[PDB]
Amino acid sequence: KTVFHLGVTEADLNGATLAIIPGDPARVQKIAELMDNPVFLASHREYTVYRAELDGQSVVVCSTGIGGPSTSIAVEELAQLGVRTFLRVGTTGAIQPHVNVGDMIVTTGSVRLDGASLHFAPMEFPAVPDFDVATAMKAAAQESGATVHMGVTASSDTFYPGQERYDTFTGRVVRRFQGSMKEWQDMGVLNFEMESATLLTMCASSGLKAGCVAGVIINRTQKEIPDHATLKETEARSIKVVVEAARKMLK
Amino acid sequence: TKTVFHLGVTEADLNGATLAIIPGDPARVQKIAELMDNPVFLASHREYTVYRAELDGQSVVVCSTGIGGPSTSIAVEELAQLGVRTFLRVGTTGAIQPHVNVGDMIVTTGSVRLDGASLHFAPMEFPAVPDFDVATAMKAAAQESGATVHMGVTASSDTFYPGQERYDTFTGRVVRRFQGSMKEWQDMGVLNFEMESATLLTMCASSGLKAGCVAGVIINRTQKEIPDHATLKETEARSIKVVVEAARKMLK
Amino acid sequence: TKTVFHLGVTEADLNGATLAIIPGDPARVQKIAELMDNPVFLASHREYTVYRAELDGQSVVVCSTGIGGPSTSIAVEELAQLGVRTFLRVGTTGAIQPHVNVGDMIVTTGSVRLDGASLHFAPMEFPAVPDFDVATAMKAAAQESGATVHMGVTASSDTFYPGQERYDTFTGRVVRRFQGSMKEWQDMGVLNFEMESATLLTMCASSGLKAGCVAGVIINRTQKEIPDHATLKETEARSIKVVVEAARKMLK
Amino acid sequence: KTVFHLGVTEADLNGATLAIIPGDPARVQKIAELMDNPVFLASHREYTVYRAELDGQSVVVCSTGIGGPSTSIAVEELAQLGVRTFLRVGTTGAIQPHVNVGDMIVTTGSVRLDGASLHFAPMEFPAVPDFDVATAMKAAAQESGATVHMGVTASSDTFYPGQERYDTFTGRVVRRFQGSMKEWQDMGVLNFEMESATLLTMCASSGLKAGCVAGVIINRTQKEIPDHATLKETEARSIKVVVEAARKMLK
Amino acid sequence: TKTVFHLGVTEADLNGATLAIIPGDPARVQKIAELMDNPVFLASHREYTVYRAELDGQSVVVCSTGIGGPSTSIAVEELAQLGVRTFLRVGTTGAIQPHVNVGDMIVTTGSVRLDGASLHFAPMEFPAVPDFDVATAMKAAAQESGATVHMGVTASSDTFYPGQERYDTFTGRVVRRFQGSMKEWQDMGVLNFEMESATLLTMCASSGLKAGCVAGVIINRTQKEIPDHATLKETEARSIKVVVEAARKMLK
Amino acid sequence: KTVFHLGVTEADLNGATLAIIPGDPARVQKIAELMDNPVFLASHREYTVYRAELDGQSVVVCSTGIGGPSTSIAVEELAQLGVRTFLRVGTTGAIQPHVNVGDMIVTTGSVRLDGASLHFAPMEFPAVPDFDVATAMKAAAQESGATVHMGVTASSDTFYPGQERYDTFTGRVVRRFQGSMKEWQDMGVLNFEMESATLLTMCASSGLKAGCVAGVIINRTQKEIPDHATLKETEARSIKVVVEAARKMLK
Ligand SMILES: Nc1ccnc(=O)[nH]1
Ligand SMILES: Nc1ccnc(=O)[nH]1
Ligand SMILES: Nc1ccnc(=O)[nH]1
Ligand SMILES: Nc1ccnc(=O)[nH]1
Ligand SMILES: Nc1ccnc(=O)[nH]1
Ligand SMILES: Nc1ccnc(=O)[nH]1
Ligand SMILES: [Cl-]
Ligand SMILES: [Cl-]
Ligand SMILES: [Mg+2]
Ligand SMILES: [Mg+2]
Ligand SMILES: [Mg+2]
Ligand SMILES: [Mg+2]
Ligand SMILES: [Mg+2]
Ligand SMILES: [Mg+2]
Ligand SMILES: [Mg+2]
Ligand code: NA
Ligand code: NA
Ligand code: NA
Repeated sequence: KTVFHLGVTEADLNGATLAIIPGDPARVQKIAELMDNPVFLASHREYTVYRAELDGQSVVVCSTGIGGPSTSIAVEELAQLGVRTFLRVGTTGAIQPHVNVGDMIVTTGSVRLDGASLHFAPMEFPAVPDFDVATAMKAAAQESGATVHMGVTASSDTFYPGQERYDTFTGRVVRRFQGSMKEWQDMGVLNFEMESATLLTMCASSGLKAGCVAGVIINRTQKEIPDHATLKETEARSIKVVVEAARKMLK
Repeated sequence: TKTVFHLGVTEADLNGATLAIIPGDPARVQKIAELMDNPVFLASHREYTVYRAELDGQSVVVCSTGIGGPSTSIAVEELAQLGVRTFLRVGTTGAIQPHVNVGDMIVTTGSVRLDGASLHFAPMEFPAVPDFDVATAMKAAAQESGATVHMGVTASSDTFYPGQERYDTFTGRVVRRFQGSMKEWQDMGVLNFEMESATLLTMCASSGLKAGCVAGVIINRTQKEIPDHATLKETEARSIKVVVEAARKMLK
Repeated sequence: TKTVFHLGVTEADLNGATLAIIPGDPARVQKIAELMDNPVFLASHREYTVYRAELDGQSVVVCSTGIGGPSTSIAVEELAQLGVRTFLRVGTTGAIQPHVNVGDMIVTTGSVRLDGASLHFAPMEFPAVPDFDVATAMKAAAQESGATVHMGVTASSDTFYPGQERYDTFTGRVVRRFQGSMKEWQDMGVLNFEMESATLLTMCASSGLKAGCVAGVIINRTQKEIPDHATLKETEARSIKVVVEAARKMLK
Repeated sequence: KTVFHLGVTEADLNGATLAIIPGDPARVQKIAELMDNPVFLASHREYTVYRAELDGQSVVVCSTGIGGPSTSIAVEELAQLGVRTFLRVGTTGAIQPHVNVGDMIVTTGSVRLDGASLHFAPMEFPAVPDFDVATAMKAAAQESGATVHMGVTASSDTFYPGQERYDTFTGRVVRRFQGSMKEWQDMGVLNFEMESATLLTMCASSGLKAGCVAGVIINRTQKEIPDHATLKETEARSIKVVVEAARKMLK
Repeated sequence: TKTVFHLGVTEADLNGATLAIIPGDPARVQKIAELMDNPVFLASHREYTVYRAELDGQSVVVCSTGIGGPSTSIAVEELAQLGVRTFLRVGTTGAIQPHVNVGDMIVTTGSVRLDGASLHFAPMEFPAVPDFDVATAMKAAAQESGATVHMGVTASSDTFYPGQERYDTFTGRVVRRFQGSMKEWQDMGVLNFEMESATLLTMCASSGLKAGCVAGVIINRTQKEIPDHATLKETEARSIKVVVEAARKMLK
Repeated sequence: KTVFHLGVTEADLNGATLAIIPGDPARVQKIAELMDNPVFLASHREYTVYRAELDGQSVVVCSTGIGGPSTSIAVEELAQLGVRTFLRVGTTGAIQPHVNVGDMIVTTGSVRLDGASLHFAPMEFPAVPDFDVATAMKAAAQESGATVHMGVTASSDTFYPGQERYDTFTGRVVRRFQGSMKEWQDMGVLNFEMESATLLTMCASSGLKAGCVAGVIINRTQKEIPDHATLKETEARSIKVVVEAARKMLK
């Protein structure tokens, strides 16, 4: 059995029912090498796929690319090949003053500022994680020594106007998004990223377990350019955490 | 010193309470209060019956909401004006999944916003989700009771009849929006219908208040067989014992 | 035959009534019923208190709705199942036009649908409008009482607080949708805010039921946000006199 | 001094504060001639304008054309010239089986299946007549001896798909409108026409008094295209009614 | 053999025409027809004046639409019933960009759907775009006339006044939706406002009909100068010369 | 200057003001090698960037990844670095029986079944190409000897439910998209892809020139699995066409 984009077969996954799904293809090997017997399976487009073993059980690691549309393809095709649980790891920009660079966030629900979520459920449906996955992610994050925040994430189909960035080619933000960062701040929203609304809505409406954990790389109330050593430490911690969360899900 | 407009209570009446248990039915308020220590009647106006009690030495409010988001929104707002920050919704519910049995408990992880009042706090994109600590406490209390507990999505409707795709009605009509909707939600894994959680969860999650919802299952629309009086009585009693234990877990 | 699910009454209990007066507050049910002949208590459950009475020799029902469209929709549906076809709503309201005074009466000619339950009966395009006969009877009854009467559009909100653009609240915030909305409605000639007419009028106008709404003004929102208590009793008393006389005109 | 489209001045109206607004420019003179001293004022595009006198008071008669957009121009420009009350007469298709050709409908509210109404008020706002105008129209219609219905009207920006007609070039109706006639019928809606949502919303949100009376020329439970044999008498009856309603509105 | 309900013409009346030129103003119909061979008046009913003529030996229809999408939609449908497949809209227009000068021509490449009738043919997601051959023919005809031609997006409004963000009106009010909208469109590069293209282009593009729009600019919302009478006369004449030449290119 | 995702500077582009933007990073080198002096600039995530020279002028080639979100980042960042004209090439699935595998499509407008377009303009705004770019693409495609179709494209945030595919993990399509392929077919829509609505809306509302040309790899009325030699030939012709369209756009 084959799929249209990922370039892997059911047999290639060696019975895996859990996937770790970072955004960046270059991070796939970095996650896989935290586990046993990592093996490269395929690379096509933004999709790099490895298998590995965790406590004797097969796990797949597959990049999503940026955004809900490319994420939706990876999740669907992995589900066709038997995957049922999806652990998203990535980076994020915090919007609350009390959330520091280097902290971790586990999303309890997403503001659906995307389009692909609507291809699975109407807007009324909540973009919420599986409770076991969120619970595992919180525990793994705390156990790493991180400062961890549970809360709502704004999930945008753009990096620029949908996150109310003005330092752009046009310097304009469409009416819908003018004032939106302050609005989300006042509503207690923690952070922005670009895939969770799609992932969580798709999975919660399709009988798949999903959750999202992220390391804070910037705070929008502070500066846009991360410090390199701090960012490296955050990224390394994030992938250690997601692997430990996977271990908890497989127990 | 103010007395809130609908609930008819003052901040002093609450004796420092920062947590409320919020059932729908005014007649259930005294029953819940009497599970705790030193229950005291505070007021009854309209659908709002208000008691205070003590739980491990700390003051707790019990306040009914009435049916629906609009009346719930008033109770939550007025209690928040008087210092309440945590809201635990309890009740009983039907279920729409064949695997969910009478006597099981549901703790809502998110709600389908089939209401109107949620939109008065946040646009539709915003998730109707509980506070994680409250949901965690509710799951623990429910599981410790010995019940089978389901974590998942609840469809929260502004109507009992067409928004829950009921056809046994005066007109027998369901508007286009809701035709086929029960099967749609079933296929999406939604556990149950109720009528307040979308408003409650959206209001609180967007206003700096902690909220969650737990419910005992008293009927299942997919199932033919009828539950006996004993099982229903036990389920109602367990639901309120569970919410009180969840309140205990929330106390600091 | 059947007992309806929430109201706890049967068709036989209504003694042939085809008209209901539907106040919000359960405590006001007896007060309306006693303005008519042979009032009898039928049932009380949750926010629903139900009496029967007789008006010019014809049976009438008085049934509270609770606050908001969701609880109203249940009462209207269940009364319609038992043969009620005409629904007269009485309540209180906040005026938003400077010339409308406390104690005046408003008869709604159409409602701004700032609710959710109306959408469970008809899409947003559908007008939340009263039955013309009911509105005509309410105008006449209100005028014949010596009241100052206004006919016009009502903004009907699922919340008391943000959807009526109140800021003296726990968060002190109003969601984008509702920021500037009071001024917008004022400029459009809207008379008043309340919380049930959009649901009631849309439900009934799309379901073969006759409905209308009359309300007593208890606050002018150009003046302040929270209603005064000193003028509320007199306003409430005249309102219920008016609705009973409107019912008499409908039974003729 | 002279409004942009209608080609008349305030002085031309001789103090009129009430207008009768039929759709067809050819019916303007007919309505004006039911009153005293009719005077032709202007004709441009779909806008033919007369004045006349009714019980000694100046009245305007001004055609609207078909649809909310052209209606909105006429109402605005008449309002700029001092008109405050607008009485709309036209033809309509009934959708209830009991409503017959030649009956008269007075709209109590309109289903807003237009676009121009949204240029005055958001969709939540009711497309409702002024109560005094509706009262006058009911009284005039009933006093005439006509069979009169009060109720909801579906007001469509199209004659064809928005009234769920299939005897058309494509023979198709967009998803929104598929099954719509039966839905409106089940909801008790009386009839279809094409201007009331715009007129009533515009006026109710702008401090103008408006209402609509219509003569039934077809029953849509019977067929799609109106029979010609009964057009003339229905139209004649309708305009006598609207003139009597105008008489009732004069102060 | 039928006579269409509004236009009052039969298929035989059109003498095989498969292309129509569709101005807004009935008085412009004869003026366009006389640029062609053997013009003949067919009918005038309401805002619909219909002529036939011959262009390079092929029959052409000229039919006015009236103002707005609703009346336009009737004319297009009824002509399509009688075999017309290509529709060329002409007129004159204002502009909202400083670089678009009086006497210039605009050929619409897409329309902002600020109408209602387009939604009766396709949901809002669908693009209001012309047939590429028609747009290409219109550009060429416009260039060949010596005019400066602009290709771009047109904002197509169901109103002349608030939907074009005009405040010089009876109320002086523009609903929230349209407040700030002219600057919004200007900053997005939109060239002009008119009142029929969104309906026409959406209807035709979703119905297997070829359509496009060309216009003369009669006002610029950004220039204080008042255009000279001769310039306006020249522009009107040029616009209809251009649309006839575009029809010639479509028939070749 | 520098950008957040693409890893290139303005200097790296050597004055280029036109970009060719395929979806698949592997296609970038292929396109660049059709031109003179191709130079690899960077590869990060789904973004591979080359420069080349066409008739002596610098051209950039930059992949977008799948979907509007990742496309929107590339377009913004290239615009920050001076690019003003964007020529999209890719593959597509036809939905019309008369549009054969191997044909080419030049989009005249897109059905906005995405989310990112709404981050630039409200839904009313048309997802429309620049007329010069569309003209150049039609000319290049026809001059190649291809069979070329001009028309409307449905641009979806998903490959699966938003293109009404049922051979999936759940086998379900959300109500919004049930019956949608037939609806688009009846409306004359030619094809499905996943980036044009975002690209065209973004550019048309931001002062950037854009257009889209695509080779038909599948017909949804036929089979899902393409024949390899046919697909190879279609892909090769598509990139030759887009380079010739670029030549036509140079000033
Ligand atoms: N600010 C941001 C940092 C990382 N990812 C985002 O989507 N946004
Ligand atoms: N079926 C239901 C039982 C209880 N509450 C509801 O809202 N629905
Ligand atoms: N201001 C108000 C008074 C009474 N009822 C309302 O809903 N609002
Ligand atoms: N059926 C109809 C007759 C007259 N006017 C309409 O809009 N519809
Ligand atoms: N400003 C305008 C001139 C002509 N037509 C319009 O619709 N708008
Ligand atoms: N069927 C398809 C082929 C290629 N791309 C798409 O989005 N769809
Ligand atoms: Cl007051
Ligand atoms: Cl008939
Ligand atoms: Mg700090
Ligand atoms: Mg800090
Ligand atoms: Mg704002
Ligand atoms: Mg009491
Ligand atoms: Mg919170
Ligand atoms: Mg405060
Ligand atoms: Mg073939
Ligand atoms: Na991507
Ligand atoms: Na209630
Ligand atoms: Na017209």
